[PDB]
Amino acid sequence: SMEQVAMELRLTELTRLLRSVLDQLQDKDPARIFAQPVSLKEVPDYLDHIKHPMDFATMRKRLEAQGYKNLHEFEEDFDLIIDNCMKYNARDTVFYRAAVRLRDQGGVVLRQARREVDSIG
Repeated sequence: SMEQVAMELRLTELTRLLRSVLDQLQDKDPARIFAQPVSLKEVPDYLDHIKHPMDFATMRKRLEAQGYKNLHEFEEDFDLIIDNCMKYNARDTVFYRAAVRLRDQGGVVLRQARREVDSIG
């Protein structure tokens, strides 16, 4: 139908906007701490601690498959990155501190993304 096409074009444009958001968030992780999944070879008990692991490569795969239907879903995944890290790692670690900086710097990006998503529809 023409409606399904129109819906598909909306999703494609949302995907375009979320790709730009993702790139901007990932720039706030210059140490690449959050770039890839926590390795289960290196942290064999990780899944005993963290039930829903997340990282930027995993988000990117979902994004390029047009797997985010709205900004809320995308934000959920970004928040898992931060929140997983802040539980697994202690406050006095470079990992925890990286997550805090990512959260703080990403807030600004996500604030305007919400306005853009609502604005453009």
